[PDB]
This record gives sequence, C-alpha cells and structure tokens, in this order.
Amino acid sequence: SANIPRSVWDPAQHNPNWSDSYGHDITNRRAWPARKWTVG
Amino acid sequence: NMNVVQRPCIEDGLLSLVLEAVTKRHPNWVKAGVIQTTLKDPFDALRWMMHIFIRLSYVPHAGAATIARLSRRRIGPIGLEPHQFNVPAELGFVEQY
Amino acid sequence: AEAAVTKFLFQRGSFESMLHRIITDALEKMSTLALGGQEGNLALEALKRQTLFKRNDYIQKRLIDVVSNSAYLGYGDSVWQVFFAAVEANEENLLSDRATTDAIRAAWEGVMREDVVRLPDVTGVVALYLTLVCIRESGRLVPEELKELSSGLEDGVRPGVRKLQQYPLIFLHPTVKRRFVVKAVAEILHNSSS
Amino acid sequence: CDPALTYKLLGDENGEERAQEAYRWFDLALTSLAVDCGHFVPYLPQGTAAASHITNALMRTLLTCGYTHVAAIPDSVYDRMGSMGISPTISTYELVMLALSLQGNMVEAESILSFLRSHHSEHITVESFNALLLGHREARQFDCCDAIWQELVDRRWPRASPLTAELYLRSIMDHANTPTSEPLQSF
Amino acid sequence: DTQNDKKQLARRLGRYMLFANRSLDDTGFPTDARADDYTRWMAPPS
Amino acid sequence: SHRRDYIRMGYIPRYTPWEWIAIQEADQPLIAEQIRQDNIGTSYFFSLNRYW
Amino acid sequence: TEFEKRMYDIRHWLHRQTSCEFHTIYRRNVIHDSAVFPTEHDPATPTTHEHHRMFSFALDWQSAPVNRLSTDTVHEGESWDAVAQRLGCSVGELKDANAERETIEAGVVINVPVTAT
Amino acid sequence: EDGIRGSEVTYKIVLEGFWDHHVMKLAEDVCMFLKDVGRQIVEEKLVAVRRLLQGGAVDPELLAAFNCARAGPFGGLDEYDKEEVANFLRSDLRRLEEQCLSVINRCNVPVPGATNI
Amino acid sequence: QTLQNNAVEAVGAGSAPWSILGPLTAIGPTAEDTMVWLQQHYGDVDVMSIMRWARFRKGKDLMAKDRPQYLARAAAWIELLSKRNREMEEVPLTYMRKSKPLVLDTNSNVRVAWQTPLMRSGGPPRLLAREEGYVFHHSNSSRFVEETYRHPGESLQSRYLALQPLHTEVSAKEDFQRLYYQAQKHHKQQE
Amino acid sequence: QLQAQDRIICGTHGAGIVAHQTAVNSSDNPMLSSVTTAAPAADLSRTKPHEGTGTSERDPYIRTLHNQRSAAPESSVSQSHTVNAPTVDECEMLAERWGTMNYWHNDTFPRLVVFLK
Amino acid sequence: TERNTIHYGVPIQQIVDEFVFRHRNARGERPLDYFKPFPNFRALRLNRMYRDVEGFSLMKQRPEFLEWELFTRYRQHHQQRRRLALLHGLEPVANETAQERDTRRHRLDEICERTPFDEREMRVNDDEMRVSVETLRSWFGVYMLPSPTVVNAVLGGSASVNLHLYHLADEMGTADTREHVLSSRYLNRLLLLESYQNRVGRGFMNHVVGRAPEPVVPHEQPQEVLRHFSAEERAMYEQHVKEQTSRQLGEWERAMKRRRWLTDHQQYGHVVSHGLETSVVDLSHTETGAVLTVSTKAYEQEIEAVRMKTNATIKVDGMVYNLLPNSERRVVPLTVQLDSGEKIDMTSEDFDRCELEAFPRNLNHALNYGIANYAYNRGNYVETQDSIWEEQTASGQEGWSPATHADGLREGLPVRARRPIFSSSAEQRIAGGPQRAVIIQYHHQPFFNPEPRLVKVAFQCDGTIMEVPISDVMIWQRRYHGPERTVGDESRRYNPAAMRRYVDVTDPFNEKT
Repeated sequence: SANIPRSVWDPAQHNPNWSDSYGHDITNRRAWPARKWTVG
Repeated sequence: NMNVVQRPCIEDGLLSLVLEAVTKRHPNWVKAGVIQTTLKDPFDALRWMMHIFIRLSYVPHAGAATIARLSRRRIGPIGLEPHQFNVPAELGFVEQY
Repeated sequence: AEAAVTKFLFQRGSFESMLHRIITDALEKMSTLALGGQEGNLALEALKRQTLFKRNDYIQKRLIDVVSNSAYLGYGDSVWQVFFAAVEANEENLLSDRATTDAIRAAWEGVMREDVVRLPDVTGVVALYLTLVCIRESGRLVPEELKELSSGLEDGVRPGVRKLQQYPLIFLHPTVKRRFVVKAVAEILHNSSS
Repeated sequence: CDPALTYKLLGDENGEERAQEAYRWFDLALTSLAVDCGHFVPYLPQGTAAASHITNALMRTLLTCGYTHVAAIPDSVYDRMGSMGISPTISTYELVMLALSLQGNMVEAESILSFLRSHHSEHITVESFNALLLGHREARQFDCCDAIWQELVDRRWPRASPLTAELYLRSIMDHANTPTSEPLQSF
Repeated sequence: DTQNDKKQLARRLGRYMLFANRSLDDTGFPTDARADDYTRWMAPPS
Repeated sequence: SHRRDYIRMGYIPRYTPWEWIAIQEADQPLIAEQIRQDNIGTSYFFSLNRYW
Repeated sequence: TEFEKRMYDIRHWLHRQTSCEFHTIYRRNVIHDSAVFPTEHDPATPTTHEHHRMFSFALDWQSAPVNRLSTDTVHEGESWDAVAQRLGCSVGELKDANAERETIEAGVVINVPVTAT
Repeated sequence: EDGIRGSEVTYKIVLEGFWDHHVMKLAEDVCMFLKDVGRQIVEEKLVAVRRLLQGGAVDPELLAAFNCARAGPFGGLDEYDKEEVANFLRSDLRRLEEQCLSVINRCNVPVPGATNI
Repeated sequence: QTLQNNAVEAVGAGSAPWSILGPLTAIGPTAEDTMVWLQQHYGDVDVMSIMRWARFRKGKDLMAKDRPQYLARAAAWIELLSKRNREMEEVPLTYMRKSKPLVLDTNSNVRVAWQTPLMRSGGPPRLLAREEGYVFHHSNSSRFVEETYRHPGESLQSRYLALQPLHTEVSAKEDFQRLYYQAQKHHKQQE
Repeated sequence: QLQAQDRIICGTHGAGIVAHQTAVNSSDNPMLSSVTTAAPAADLSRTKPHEGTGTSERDPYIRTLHNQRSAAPESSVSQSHTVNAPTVDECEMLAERWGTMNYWHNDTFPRLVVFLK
Repeated sequence: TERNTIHYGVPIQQIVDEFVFRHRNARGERPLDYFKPFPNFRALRLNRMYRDVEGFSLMKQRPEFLEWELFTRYRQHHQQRRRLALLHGLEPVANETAQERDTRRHRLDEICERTPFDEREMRVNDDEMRVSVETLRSWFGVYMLPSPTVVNAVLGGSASVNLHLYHLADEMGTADTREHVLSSRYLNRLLLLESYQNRVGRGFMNHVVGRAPEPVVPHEQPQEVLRHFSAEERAMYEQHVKEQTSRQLGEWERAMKRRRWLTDHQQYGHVVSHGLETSVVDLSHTETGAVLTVSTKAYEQEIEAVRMKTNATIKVDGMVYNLLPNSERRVVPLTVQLDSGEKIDMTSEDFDRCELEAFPRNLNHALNYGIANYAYNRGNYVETQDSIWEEQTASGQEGWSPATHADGLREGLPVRARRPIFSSSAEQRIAGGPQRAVIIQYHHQPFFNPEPRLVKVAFQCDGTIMEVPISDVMIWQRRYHGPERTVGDESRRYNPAAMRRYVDVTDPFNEKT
C-alpha cells in the first residue's frame, strides 16, 4: 500500500467525530463548584 | 385467529417430482452417490436432505488447504495425493532486534 | 397430455416444445383420416389450452402457494431449524451403524464439530426441495394441537421458547375498548365501596 | 521497454495514414464477408464470428496510432460495433479497457471490468488486469496500482504474466521516484 | 453505411475540444504553466 | 516542520509524525529471511545434514 | 507481508531507551505423508527397555524418517504382477510409476510406486 | 470463530521501558499507528474480497485439488463441478468479509474523549 | 467443432449465426497449400518445430505407433502456444450498454441505459451513444432503466408537487446471438 | 455528515474556517501592530504547488487541497448479507444462481417465489 | 502531468487545530454544551451545520420564537420514522427503482400514522426551552403537529379553505389529542394549499409555477469591463447574449410542450384533453389468450356477480373473458394529438411508458426558483430527510453493518441478528441468516456480560426472545466513523454573539424547574 495512509490526508476520508487537540484537555481539568445545592 | 395458518400437505408425487428436478440440476450428485432418484423408504426424503447438506458444507482437506491459501495467503505446501494429508497448524516464534 | 403436465414441470421451454410436438402430430393424424367437420382441430386447440392451464395451475396450487408465505417459514430459518430437529428425533434412522457408512457419519460429525456451523448456500431447486421436506417434517415434530393450525412452521418444535405474547387486547380497536371502559368504571363508581 | 511508451511512440510512425488504411481495408473486409455469406439473411454478415474477429483486428491496430484514434476506440468504433450488430469477444473488451486506460480514464475502464466480472466472469484473461495496471500507472494512482496486484495475487487465476509483474514493478519505481511538495521535503 | 463518407469521416475525428477551456498563452500555444497558475493569470478583473 | 515553537516553546509531539516514520523506515534495509515463504515442504533427509 | 514489514519497522522510530519483541503466531499447512512416515504393524520382534539406555539415543537409533527404497531391480522369472505382488501394490500403480516402460525384462531397474506396502 | 475471538495471524509486540509511564505512552503511540496502518491494509483486502465475491473464474488447479481423493464421503470418487467449488470459495470469502468489517469497525471507535485501548 | 460448441452455448441451446462463417479459411488440396495455410493462420509460432517436439512421449514414439494421439497432441500444443488461434477461438459475449445518470435523481446506482437500434425498433432517430452523453458505468449495485415521468394533468398536484419519476427496468446488456437466433426462429415459425 | 460536505470540506481550500478574503493591510489594533501592508501579487508568476499569491479563495496563501485522486472510504456496510431488489439480469439467470436460504425466502424480495413464477 | 509532484496538503485535523490554537480555544465557535459538566465527544467539536436541517423552511435564517423547538420536534419525528422503518423492514435499498421506492415510502407512511410519537426519546440540547406538544400546537396551529383525526381528515378530503388550525371532534365526542409520527403524504397535501405555501416562506410558488428559469449567460460581463469593448466587439457580445437567451427560452418552450414518442404511429404527440380518473379492470380472453381492458363503472353488475363466484365468466360482444386476479387500477383517459393534426384515445398508463422529446435537468426548477434543482419536494421536511436517507444509503455511508460495542446498543434499537439455530448434534453453535429483531436489554458492564458478549433480543418474526452473540448482530449505521453510528448528527442553534453566553454554574442543565 501507500506508505502514508490515505485516511490521514484525504478530506473525503475526514472523520467528523474527531475533536481538536486543545478542547478536550481544557474541558478535562475543570473542577465544577461542589456546592450545587444548599446543605452539603 | 387471523394470524394462524394451516400447515400445508405435501405428497410423495410432488416430492419425487422435485427430487427429479434436482437430479437433473446436479447430475454429478446422482453420479457420485450423493442422492438417488428413488423415494422408497419413509425416511429417504430427510436422508437425501442430509446428504445434500453434507456435500455442500463439508470441505475435503486438500480443498480446504488450497482455499485457505488463496485469499488468506496461508503459507505451506499442499499435498494433492491420496496418501498425503493437509494439517492446518499454528506456528509461534519470537523475533528480537 | 397427462404425462406432459406432470413430467416436464421444472423446465418450461422443454415442456412447450414437447406439447407442440404432441398436438402437431395429433393434428397431422387429424387432417388426413378424418372427415366432414372441423371440430377435431378445435378440440385439439382446446386440449392445448386445457393441458397448459392444468400445468400452470398445478405449480400454482401445489407449489407457489405452499411456499409463498415467507414469515410462516421464518424467512428461511424455521426451515433450517426444523431440519436439525428432525435429524435429532430420527438419529437411529439417519446416522447409525446399521443405517449408514462410517464415512458419512464422520462427514456429518466433522461438519458439526466446527466453531461456527455456517448453513451452506443452495441452488433454487434444492431450496424448493429442502423447504418441502422440512414442512412435511414439521407435520410430525409439532404438538398434536398445532399439527393442523399454528402461526409459523417451527412453532412448538422447541418446548421452552420465551415469547413476547404479553398483550391480549392491544390488537383490538380503541373505540370499542374506550366505550367499554367508560361504561364499566361508571358502574363500579356508582355501585360499591371498598 | 515500457510497454505503454511503445504504443505512444508507435503513434508517431505515420500513425494517421496507417489508421486510414485500417479503416479502408475494414470496409473492404465487410464487403467481402457479405459476399461470402450470400437463414439469418437479415443478420449476415454482422452476426458471424469472422466479422467480430475483423473488428477486433481494427481496434488492435487503432491502438498503435496517434492519440485521436486511441481515444476514438471506446467512443466511435465500439458504438459503431453496437449499432452495426456485431457481438464482441473478451478481446474486444480488453482492447477497449486498454484504450480507456492509455487515455488515463480509470472510472470507465474499471466500470467495464466490473461488468465483465458480474456476468461473463469465466472468460476473463490477464490482459484486462494488465490494462488496468498500465492505466493506473498512467494516471499516477499507485494505491490502485497496488490494489489490483494484490487482488490478482489473491485470485491466482488467471495466471499473472511476466508483463503484469513488469507493469506493477514499473509502477512501484515510478511512485518511488516522485518528489513531494516543499513542506515535506525538509529532512 | 457507405464507405468513407461524410458522417463516418466526421465520427473519426473524436470529441470536439472547446476553445473556451483551451488555455492559450502569449504566443498562441498551449501553456507551459500549471493549470492553477494559468487560471489565476486569466482570472476576470475583480 | 512548519512548527516554529517545536522544542523551543514547549511543544513536543506525543505521536511521532508520519514523515519521520517514513524516513526512519526508509533508512534501514529489510531482512530477506523475514518474509517466510514455504511452498515446497520440509526437507526430511538432507536439510539437517547440510555442509558443515 | 506488508503489515509485517511496517511492524518490524516500528523498532526504528521506537521511543527513547525503549526496546521491543515480536511474537508472531501464524497458521501454516503441514503435510503428513503415509509414504515417508508409513503406518505399519508392530515388528514381530518387540523392542525392549534395553534399546533405550543412556546414549541409546546416539547409538541404537536412527533419526526418523527411515529410508525406504523407491528403486527396485526385477528378478528373472518375473512379470508385471509378479513384481506388483512382490512390492505390495496394484498392477496399475506399478505401470504408472514406471510409465516409461511397456515391458519389464530380467535385470532391469524399476520405480516403486510410493504407496506400495 | 466470529468477531473478536478469531483470526488467521496474530502479532504480539512486547514493549519494554525503564519507566512505567514511558512504556504506557509508547503503547498508546504504537497502538494509534497500527490502528491506521491496520485500517489501510484491511480496507484494501476488503475491496479485493468484494470484487472476488462479485464474480470470477475457478482454477483448473483448485478444481483438481478438490477432486483428489480415491473415494470421497459418499464412497466413490466424487465429481466436484466448477459450480460447487466456486460455491465453497464464495462461502469462505463471505466469512472473510465479516472479519474484515469487524476489524475496520473496531478501528473507528477510539475517538479522543472516548479512547480506551 | 469449437466454433460449433460456442455458437450453441451462445443461445443456451438450433444454431446461432456465430458458426455460419468462421475466421479459418478452407485448405487447398495439396502439400504446399497445407504448409501455406498453417503459415498464415497459425504463423506466429513456428509450427514445424512444435510438430517435431510433440513426437515423443515418455520414450514412446507417437507418430510410428498411435497416429490419432500424436495428432491431437500436436494440435493441442499449436493451439496453446499461438496467440492468433487464441484470439479467434473466443466465445461470443453479450454487448455492454453505455449509460447516463438519471435526469430526476433517485439513486446514484440507477442509470439510464443506452439502447441499440436492434433492441428498440421504433424510437425517434438518435445519434450514437457517446454523442448523446452516455458513458461506461458499472458496479455491484448498478441497475439500469428507461426513464420517463408521469404525465401531470391540470390539478394542484401538477402545479406544486414535484414531477413523479416513472422507471421501467431493463437489462444491462444486449444479446446479439440470442436476438438473431430468436428472430430467425420467428421466421421458421412464420414460414 | 456535514451539509454541502464537498463544496466545503473537499472543495474549499480552508475547510471553510480559514477566511481567504482578508486584507493584509496595516491595522491599528495594538496586537496587529506588526502587520505591514503587502505589495500586490506578482502578475505572471509560477508558484510552488503548495502555495499561492494570496489573491482569492481560489488561490490561498497556503494550499490545503491535495492534487492527487480523492476516493471516499470503502463502505463498512455488508455487501454480502444485504439483499437488493432483484434485477432483470438476475431473474434471467435465476435458475443457475446460488443463494442462502435467507436469499430464497427473504422477507422483502424473496427469490423463490420469482423462481417458481 | 501535474501529478508528478505529489502534494499532500494540510490534513483537515491540522487546519482545525491551528484555528482553535490561534483563537485560544475559540469559545465563539463552540456549542454551549461544551461549557457544561462532562460534555460528550459530540459537544467537543466546532459549530458546523449538519444535514438534518435541510428540509425545514418554516424557520428561515433567523428562526423566530419557538420555531427552533418546533423544528427539533420534527427532527425527532423523523428519527422515529427511521426507527419504525428499520423495525418493520422498509428502509432504503441501495438498488431500488422509483416505483419500489414509492411503494416502500407508502407502507412506511401508514405504519407511521398509526404509531404514537415517543416523548422519552425527546431530548434537549443546550439552551433549548422544553415545551409540550400542546403548547406548540396552540401556538403554531394543530395542522403543523396533526392529531390522527386531522391527518385522516386531510388525506380523505379535498377542499383548500380548511387548513385545520384548531382541534377536531373524535368518535368519543372529545377533542383528539394524540401525536402520531409525521407522514410525508400529509405534508404533501399541505404543500397543496396556498395559505401553507405562504406560511413556510414558499409563497413565491404561486407566481412562478409555469414560467421559464431565468437565462444564465456564460461569460456575462459587468458594465465596467464592457466599457472597454469596441463597437464591433460589443455588437458581437450582444450577438452572444441574444443567441444564448433565445436558445434557452426556446428550450423551455419545447420542453414544456411535454411531447412524447408514440411508437405505434411513429410520431411525436402531445396531450389535448384530460378525462377524469376511472377505475379499470383487465379481462383476458379464454381462447386466444388475448388481454383486454375494461372500465369498471360500465360493467359493474357483471363484474360484481363474478366476484360473488356466481357467473365465473364475462361475455362481451360474443367473446367471453375471464377477470384477471387483481388488475384493478386507477387510470386516466387521454386525448392525444399527432403532428399530422390527428387525435387518439390512449390511457395515462400507456402514454406514460412513452419516450419524451425533451428531458432537461431543470424541469422541476419552478419549485425552488433560482435555487438549485431538486427531484423531490423540498417543502416537505419528511420527504427531504427521506431523500437524504436514500442518498446516503446508495452511497454506502448508511447501511447494515456488524455492530460494535460502542455503537450504543440500548433497549428499543432495531437490529438484524443472525438467528441462532439449535441442534444437539452441534458442538459450539449454529448460525443462520439475519432476521429483524429489537434489543430487549444489553449489559455494558463486563461483569454482567462476560466474553463472548451477548444481547437479549426479540425476533420480530415469531416474537421470540433469545441471547445472541454480539458478533452475530448488525445495526443500521448512519455514518462510516463512529463511535456511535446508530444515532444521527444534531445541528445546534446559531448564536450571533457567541462571547456573551452564560452558564448557570449551580444548575448547568437547568434541572431545577
């Protein structure tokens, strides 16, 4: 086959479910406020 | 009761007719002794059925090895003799560089 | 004409040239050696029609209508299921020492000894055959209740299947159900206390 | 020794005149056949094997000439064959495939192989896979050039020819010798 | 039909290449340059 | 290659880039014995007794 | 083969101070001949424990398979099926391994069909 | 066997570092790589297989190889016509497509938030 | 006899037109006519040398013992080694239809097939396929069709709703052999 | 499955998210203080295949679209287990055809009914 | 020759990465769901418009108040249509011709109409206000979200003035409140009314129906370029324009004469006069085998006496015919003119099989004027989505594929499972051809579902429950890639000012309500 797979560079084979590099690691380190409710 | 269906009734004149049509369709089956043209026994209908099913789904060892060679690229020699037998087998080994 | 309706059933062109032979010869021997009316030719053409129609009707009613309900046959699978079921009851007939050569028993057993037994594909006539055989077998294997009437071939063959039957009245029309309910609850509310 | 450049460089030898002569002799040939045939009276000569053979010859020649004629095989000649009523043979199709391929038109060539695969499969020779191979090598699609060799290895029939391996190997060296753009050329 | 006549002799010439899509440079000859660059050179004014 | 922050501003690829794989791969030769093709059969008699 | 190639190649771009092993397990046709490894009755003399002492492996035994002659000289008063009944095979077989020859004279060398008993 | 449990050829790569997270991250990298190379190869074999399934001839040689037995299961030398043999071939190729699709489909699951290898 | 077989298989069994006149010329009654005939029809191979090689089998001399076996052998070998004979011994194949994509799109897989003058008698005068915009297209999922749309009357459904696309399914090929044979069977019935 | 996927992802140079209509002219923003107004593009000029003179979208400063052949990935839909509508050319040859029991009795388009009819 | 230098451009991933780097996470282009706890991998990506919004013209570009919620409800209706479809086995077949497509869509429509909409699958993506059916109805009108009674009334009626705004009576004497699944033929019948055409922004349809498309002249010039043309050259330019326009409008005229080739009379012909639609039956001759055709309103008595098995044969003018088994159709008599100035009577059915003189690709253009040609009704949401469905089927992006663990198998999912066949004689197991079945339950946790994995499933055929190996199961894939290939891609509302958007940190999902 080709040395570098067609699925890498060809936009017809583009994978829409993929996400950008930065987004996930930004949403990952989020610590949400732990007082969601009164009393606890 | 609208969904319920009557179980049909099949007669040996019909079954023999069909069996003949099959006989003509695959001549070599009658030749090689897969099936016979005659319906004599009560159990021969089912019996010929099973013989068909076995001829179709059973693969002779030489044929199996060759076919597995074709599209799966299974490597090895393959004996075409009566006195040779093709054993499908696993080979493990290690590589280190 | 009778031998012709039955014998050539599964190749229609062959049957056709054969019928054409039969009545073209009956018509040669009709032209000379016959006499003062044309009725013989009309009865021979009507005999061509009658023969043809009896054949077409035979393959209609004794084949096509038996086969045509696919859901009944479980879309080809009931047909297979029944098969093994049959083979399971009758093993002292099909696979036994007295019954068959060890070569065949070994071929069978070797087919069944695979990790997944994949049901082999089949030619059209073989399909018709297999179906017919296993219908006629499902005759015997089933309970005495469903012998005549059931929904589906395979029905009852295996004793313990867990079905989804759980709604008795959902098949009925809403209007009837509704009127019934209003009436009945009107009465229970206007009648008792507990 | 590139079997493709053989055709292309052969088109420069008085290609046009040779073409015109192949056409002329062809019309001559149909005249002759119609004479020899004179029950399928309406269908003679065109319904005969001989006729087919002659058309095959015409095409096989037209491949040798200049671009215009190569490009006119799958276009004019084949349509005229259908029109006329002459039934093709495997060589007809492998010739048309070869024509389309030399043009660099893959979509159509592979469509043809697909047709042949579906209906007529038991007649397929290797020169078809040779056609497509050479073809992809022209259009410079080397992954399809790969795909077809791998497939032709799997089904071991029809047998590959030393020409086939010549084509695929050539394709490899071609791919191997091409540069990328500047972004990937740094290291 | 009749050998080497008008319609046959027309069909022999193949597909007609339009002068619209023809890429013709300064000297009236098909261009040396890549299709994108030519497309860009001859691109309409604004 | 186009990334000017590469080792300087702290960007270090987590996945080794395709180009680089292609190069490292292109540099070393492939052993011929690693292909593993046997169409003949095992040599029973001679093979183990071959020249010293 | 190509997958194996990329895979053996991953050792070249492997990470810093990291090494690797390759375990391959594939499927391969082996071939059992009843010709070279025939299925025969036990000898009419048995083998004792004695054939097995230490260094009996280096002395009292050959390395299998044993060498059977595929070539045989025809004795004088013989005919095709005298030779065939001698070699333990059908006449047809003997004729086919030897297909070259139409007749077998005394003192001639012949090809034993490998399925002979 | 179907799905995960079975294959023609199994490769095991054993990666070894001096530090744990080294080999872990390494495993992620090599794994992603073989996911893409894997998809590529298996895809190609899939298009080959699909073509093969659409139609094709049968070897004289394969046919011969089916017909070599003195006596097949029905107790006489059996005639496999080229039809039947093509039917076997076709069955197995259908199976191969199942397995190709299995692998390819698995390759496309591990997306960035969802990756578990 | 091969010509005969092919022409009979072409119809799926009478005789097709395919066997009426074949590519091989009748031999003149002479020795020189023979050598010449072999020369022009089979002459890419060297035939004399192949007839020499085919002489001996397993030490046995075939020419001086079995005539017909030697004959069938030299025949087979010249048959196999020549590309010319291979080209002329071929089987008639049906003729593939070119196609255009639909004017009203439903499937990409459903295409309008070109139709030869032979298959539709009647039909308006038409050009050749390529001039009309038909091309080679095929795949596993292909289906071919004759395309038209239902006639809208005068009603709301004509003016507002889109055109309704009536298809009539056709074969992807054209059997020239089967057609010719069938029509000459029609001429043997009429007469 | 984007809307107008080709006109945008495959056909447009930026995947739609680079705005090619932009002036490189000097800007008064604090962060844009490095920006120098550009000379107009070179008129008759031959670029490198990965670039452009930056005039338009049709001609970007950086060319993203590959110049090779584009082929959308091979479907992961089962070609085997799917059953299409019967064609004509299938119904002519129906007598020679080999199906699965699911193919003859298939719920939609059963072939057995056709074969008998 | 340009392919001599292989240019792999920058992959799309790299582009998106650079973009979202230059923007420091680009919060403008993110979905609001990205800013709430544990966003799923679909909320992790940018704001691209998907294909689901393509048939809804009610919301124009800025959707007004409640529009977006309405649309979301339509979208869910279509997802349920798809589920019903896979369920009873009528889905796009990659091969299918238009007649089979028509039959199929029809059966699907009936099964839709008779099934209650499911609200438990009604889900709310970020910022969307939850609303009941009833609110949507009383605001937008009931015709838009029809009760089965209104569906029935529109399919079984005629008149235009009735577009039913408010509810209808029911057999029980109540106002009918049910939400059944939307059905394409209904939406067609609504596209037939003028009021509706205007409501959905298609009002232009009234003016533009029979007219030509506006001529598009290749290389048309501005006045700014034309100012440099010489008098002669300008004359030439005019020559060009005139000839193009003339040609195109003439092409429209010729095409909309709507003429077809009559093979019998060897001529082109066209329709002068329409009769009403008659029900028609076919009568086959007994002796000759010839086939005739008969208006069922004329012979009604005799035909109905044959349907009662009393007299089994129908004589006409001395020739007796047998009634064909079904052959009961609706056909229109047509008065057709020939270019000889001739007149015939031909059925609609047979005049339909004919070949057209003109078939230009823009015939349906009038339906979207100036916007691209479509072969389907683009005012119908359901039919548009169905068209898309069929396209992506035929392309092979959509279809039956061996299931993965990640594809989101869950209760209620339509599935094709290979029916396990039970034999004692068999070690291991026996597999058989795929049949349609619903998932009853699927255990994800490795400890409820050991290897090899199982799925409890109910086969539609006999209504049977079984445990099936997951490697034996196929699902309907919406797209190539996954992880979840069973579920469709959902567009989100576009926000003009993205930087001002607010998340309540205490109840992000707005669960206190």
